[PDB]
Amino acid sequence: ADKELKFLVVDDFSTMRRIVRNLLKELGFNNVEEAEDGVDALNKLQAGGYGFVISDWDMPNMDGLELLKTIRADGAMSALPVLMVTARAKKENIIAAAQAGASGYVVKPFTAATLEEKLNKIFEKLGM
Ligand code: BEF
Ligand SMILES: [Mn+2]
Repeated sequence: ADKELKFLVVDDFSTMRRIVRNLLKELGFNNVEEAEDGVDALNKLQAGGYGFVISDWDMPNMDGLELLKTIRADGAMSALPVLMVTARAKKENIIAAAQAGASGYVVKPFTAATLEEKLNKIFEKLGM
């Protein structure tokens, strides 16, 4: 049943969505959907059933910081985990995402090992 947790993987670079979804599959999570920007992601989220978001930052139409802030401000999903996975590596970028409620932060390019470590840190708090 834990492995039924529903992920939304958001990035305008489809190669990154593949990498993240495939790591999830190796960890036993197959209930995974994708979105290419924050608008498409928010539309999927508002439809219900999600339990974890993994999101890029720079994307057209709505970026990942805007998405994160929207999620955190929406009482229907305000505690949804949101893992930032972004090429933006400056301390001030990390601080901004953190202050906005990010559950974790991974810099691209990444190893699957790093990504797993960050996911586990959050799972640990989900009691998984
Ligand atoms: F475009 Be992302 F923030 F790497
Ligand atoms: Mn991007």
